[PDB]
Amino acid sequence: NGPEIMSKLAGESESNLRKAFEEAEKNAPAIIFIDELDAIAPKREKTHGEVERRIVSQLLTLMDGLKQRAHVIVMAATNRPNSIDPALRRFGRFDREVDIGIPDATGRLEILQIHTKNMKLADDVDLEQVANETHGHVGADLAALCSEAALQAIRKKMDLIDLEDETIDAEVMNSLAVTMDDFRWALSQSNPSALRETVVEVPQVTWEDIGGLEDVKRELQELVQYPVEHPDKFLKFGMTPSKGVLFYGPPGCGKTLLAKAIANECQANFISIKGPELLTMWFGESEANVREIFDKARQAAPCVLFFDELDSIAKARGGNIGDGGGAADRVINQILTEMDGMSTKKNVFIIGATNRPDIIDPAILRPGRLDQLIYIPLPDEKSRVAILKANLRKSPVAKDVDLEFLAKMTNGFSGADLTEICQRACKLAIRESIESEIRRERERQTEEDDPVPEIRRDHFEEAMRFARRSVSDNDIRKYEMFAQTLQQSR
Amino acid sequence: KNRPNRLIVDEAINEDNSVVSLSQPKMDELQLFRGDTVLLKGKKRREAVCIVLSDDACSDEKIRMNRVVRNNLRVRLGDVISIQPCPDVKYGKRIHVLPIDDTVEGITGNLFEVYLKPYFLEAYRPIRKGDIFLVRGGMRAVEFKVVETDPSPYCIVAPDTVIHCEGEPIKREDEEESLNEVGYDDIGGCRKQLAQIKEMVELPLRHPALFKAIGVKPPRGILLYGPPGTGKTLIARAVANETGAFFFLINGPEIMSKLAGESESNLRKAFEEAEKNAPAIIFIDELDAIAPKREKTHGEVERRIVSQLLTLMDGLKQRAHVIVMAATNRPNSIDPALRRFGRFDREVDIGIPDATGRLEILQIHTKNMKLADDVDLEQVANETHGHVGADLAALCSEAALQAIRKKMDLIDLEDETIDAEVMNSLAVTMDDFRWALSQSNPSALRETVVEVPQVTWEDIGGLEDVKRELQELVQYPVEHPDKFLKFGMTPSKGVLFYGPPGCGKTLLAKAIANECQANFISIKGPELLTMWFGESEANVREIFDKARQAAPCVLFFDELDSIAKARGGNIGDGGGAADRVINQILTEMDGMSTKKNVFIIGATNRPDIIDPAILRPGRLDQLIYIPLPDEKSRVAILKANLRKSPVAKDVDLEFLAKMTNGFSGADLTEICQRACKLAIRESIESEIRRERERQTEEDDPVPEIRRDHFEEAMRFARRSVSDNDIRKYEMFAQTLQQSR
Ligand SMILES: Nc1ncnc2c1ncn2[C@@H]1O[C@H](COP(=O)(O)OP(=O)(O)O)[C@@H](O)[C@H]1O
Ligand SMILES: Nc1ncnc2c1ncn2[C@@H]1O[C@H](COP(=O)(O)OP(=O)(O)O)[C@@H](O)[C@H]1O
Ligand SMILES: Nc1ncnc2c1ncn2[C@@H]1O[C@H](COP(=O)(O)OP(=O)(O)O)[C@@H](O)[C@H]1O
Repeated sequence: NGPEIMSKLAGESESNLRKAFEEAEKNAPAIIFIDELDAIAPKREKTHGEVERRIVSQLLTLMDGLKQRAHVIVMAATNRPNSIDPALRRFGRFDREVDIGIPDATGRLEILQIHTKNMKLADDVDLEQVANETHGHVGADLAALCSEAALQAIRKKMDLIDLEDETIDAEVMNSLAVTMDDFRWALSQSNPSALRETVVEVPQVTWEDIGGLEDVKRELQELVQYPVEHPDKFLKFGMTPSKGVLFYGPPGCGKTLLAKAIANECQANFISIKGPELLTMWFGESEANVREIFDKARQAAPCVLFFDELDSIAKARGGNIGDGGGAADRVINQILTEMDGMSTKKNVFIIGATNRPDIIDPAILRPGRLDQLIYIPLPDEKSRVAILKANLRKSPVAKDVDLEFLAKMTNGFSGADLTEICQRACKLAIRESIESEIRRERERQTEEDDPVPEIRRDHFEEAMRFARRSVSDNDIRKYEMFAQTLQQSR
Repeated sequence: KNRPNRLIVDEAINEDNSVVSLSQPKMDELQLFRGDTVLLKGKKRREAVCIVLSDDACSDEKIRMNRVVRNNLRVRLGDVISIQPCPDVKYGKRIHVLPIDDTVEGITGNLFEVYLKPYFLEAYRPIRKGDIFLVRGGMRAVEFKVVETDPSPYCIVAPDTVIHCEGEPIKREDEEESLNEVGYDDIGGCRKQLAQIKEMVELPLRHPALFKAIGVKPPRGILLYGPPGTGKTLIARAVANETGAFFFLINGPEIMSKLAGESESNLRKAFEEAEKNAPAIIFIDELDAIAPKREKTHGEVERRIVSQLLTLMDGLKQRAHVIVMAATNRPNSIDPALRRFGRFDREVDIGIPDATGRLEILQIHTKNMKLADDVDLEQVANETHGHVGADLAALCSEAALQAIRKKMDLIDLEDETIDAEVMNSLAVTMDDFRWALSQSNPSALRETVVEVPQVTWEDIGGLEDVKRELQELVQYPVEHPDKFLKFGMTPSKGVLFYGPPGCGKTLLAKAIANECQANFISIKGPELLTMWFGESEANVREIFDKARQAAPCVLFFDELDSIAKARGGNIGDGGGAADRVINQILTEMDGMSTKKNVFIIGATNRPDIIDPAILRPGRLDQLIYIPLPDEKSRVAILKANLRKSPVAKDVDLEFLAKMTNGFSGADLTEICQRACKLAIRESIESEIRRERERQTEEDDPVPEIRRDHFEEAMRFARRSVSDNDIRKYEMFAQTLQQSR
């Protein structure tokens, strides 16, 4: 381990580093595990002392004295790959790199089952709730969560009931169940999640959730799945695959939803890069770390990179006019340079998105880059009904709700606004239920409990008064004006 | 004989060293009345005699007793005792008490007539042989042990029984501790922080054997941080003394002042010594001096010291009987290799006390000062905004030293040195505190304040629909989230108050933070402009981190459009939407824990120039328009602002409301304050006239603001808001669901 080597004197740290390798080579086959590698061998300029460089060189020459032996394997642990001396990450020394990374809902459920394996939980505790409510926790936090939950479940009772008794009884200790509220307490407070990192996983929205756009389904399925399934046809006909799409359209019609769905069906990871992230990299003026993202993509292949709000840099730089009025910027140039010079077949599929398709610089849709432009249209009646029922599919709804009349009534509304209508109708329903809870709580003396958990037509027909058209007519018109600049009428 | 006589000790609210407080169900169950002498048997065949009184905030197994009787019974807080009622003697014969040599040093004169004389007057208190009690006075606390009790073993106060006690200081027995040490009672403020530390170290330190019968890892790294001078070492000493664990103290400079090998040896010796005497606490204070940031280690020996501390902290996962607490100043000032799981995983923020906490600290330090009656500690506690515990300690010491330097030293002319009874006859004045608090005490605070505010719903005038909307948006979810789960709706975690300047946005947010009984972190407009101008927008994340260290909170990002309004407003710097700090606010808001009860509230005076990416769903999006107040609300505004000032009957608030229209509440408060200014000026003219009497009881300066002041200062009323302001506000309203 790193600190233990750096806590000794110079010659003695050299001797321990030598002794470890020779001892482990004596007892072949062996594994040597050096953890906290970035403490023992940091970056070159970060070695302010002299003894540090001698320790790094000693580790280097021992690692190069191991090409003779085939019975020793050396595994090391770091925090990020660009945090150690680049002389170590070369062929013959440290050539395989494995990224452990963050678990997901299934993985978090796995870890919680590991740590509560002998805890004697009650029946009401639902680990799925916890696993869905621990977004941003890694294994050590879940271990701390389980230990803290047990300690809460031993501090509030059955210690201050041990009054007649002096110490813990075995059978008493076994009779310790935990509640869902105990987990709600431990998970609510005192556990700061240790994650501000980008998440890479298989998403959970599927094709049944997006409403409509079935031609776009049979196009995305083609563009993503057709090549990677069976590339023999592409070889017989000699066509390179397209490694990009550019969704352009009005704001809030399901671009993110569509990309997450096509990442779901393909059963590949999904690295999302928001708009604020691009603005952060432009404002701090450190556009270098963009390459890191792509590197991360190649460490988690296959992926669907989703460069959402790709025009945000342009729209923040005066939009049409401002700063001379050129085309390219820092981060978009770096995206071009990283996209062009990447491995032509890894199943890494870059997907853009934009709300203003004209202000994006024309050098991005030249062939060999993301070029297969797809216009996401404003949803219509047969798709509006699907949108509405898919969003209501998680909420109770009665029979008198006329989704046909709802569709016919609302036109030129984006799906985001319809979801706003649904959620605000549910908000009014929630408010009505809390008024019913206060009335039936304020009983005459203070089993007719049912708060009517069914959202009646009144809520929808009242919250429909708060429906607002987020999209004008000239929006659709300039979108058609961009459409005619494509193969439709030109 | 087990059931009625077992309860657990806890903290006290009363200050008398003889009263024990029990809840009402137990005292009617136990068949006990007020005043009854009762007896407590504890550990190690020890006894305690006590008068009992009634209290409210307890359960049916909790007993509240002060530290003196708690140490008299040889038990500690959180343990169990046995409680039996006895019959009363209702007299005494000849008691005898002795002083302790450890407490009495440099006391001249006799201790009897000055201390024991006023103590047993009209307060019937029972005592037992062999106890230890404490008396406060003359800026000291003196211990007294009862040696001989003539009529019974336990005898109540009885003024016929004089005290014959003229003896030498008796040697304090070496197994028992003094009561001038530190305990939970000797820490003012920090109720929540003591709650967290007391629940964190109850089981490993009180019940060590329990953690040999289960595989469960208790937390072993605790990191205390807060401003310097907030008494962090004091908390550790307290917790050590109250759990009875061994306390070792390492400090930063002392380790860095030795040679290399010897600093390594002391750091090793401390851990092995404290591990020998389990259960123990190791307290390393000034952690940021012994283990700073990586790039800030210019030497080589520093890195060896940090690595030695690291490998000792990782050699402690085997042992469960050692806890390591450290103290720093801010969490991002130490090596990030320490703030990881297994080494320093729990972090506690002490922080600044508030008015109640400052009152607590001032009561702690003036506990034996013999103040006069006119001094009002509430005035001081309201007038010490920006002081932490060390400054209040310096304030009390400086006030006492002022109250001993201007008189009764230069009256000691015939006398040579200080007399005991003379020293006891030292009262302090409110003016003395005004002097000490006015000058020579630079407050050591430029930090953001986090606390529960003090304005309430009765102060804002009008806007009752906005009350029943904010109550919904803030309180509805956190009260009972079951309904939201049945209907599957995510809570809204934001509001955006938009409206004219000075109609009570800050007041409204502070009120909704008050009723919810949550902290309130305010982020002004100048702060955003500072972070944009210095171009260090990174530390915005720190603010949010602070929010999650003080949860629940109400972040109030006041003047959210100030960055835009300083960047040319409508036109300037190309003319985009987003800026640095607002982007950083989006990135920190989106990627935060979706349920912590951290509620972000914006505010703005120009709702159109704010960039449209902030009110997209999943962020602050529930826009609320704060309207210009009307008649029924103007009267409420006016009476609420006048509610702290004397006002007569002839003031026509109805005519005042009808007369002033299109005026924002800020301007009406300006009218009120300027009317009071004219009233003050008139009163000073009356004071000069009646001071310039004919020879130089008709004193009354007429402390009643007549109608003349209001009707004259009403000539200086100015409309801060035009008509086109209200019109473009309605133009923003029609861009919402009203008419679109
Ligand atoms: N076809 C659709 N099916 C289901 N939900 C949709 C659909 N279109 C939009 N939504 C709603 O819109 C939101 C996604 O908006 P999105 O398209 O990501 O915005 P943007 O275009 O700014 O990226 C989701 O909350 C979702 O509820
Ligand atoms: N909450 C508090 N209650 C009582 N005293 C306090 C409190 N906060 C600070 N003080 C006082 O301020 C001082 C804090 O300084 P510090 O350096 O922590 O003390 P120490 O001398 O123990 O290292 C102590 O003298 C303590 O009496
Ligand atoms: N409804 C109200 N009730 C009581 N006081 C108010 C009210 N509205 C405004 N005030 C006065 O206005 C001031 C607060 O102004 P504020 O709304 O914070 O300004 P801004 O809108 O620039 O943030 C306070 O001094 C308060 O006296």
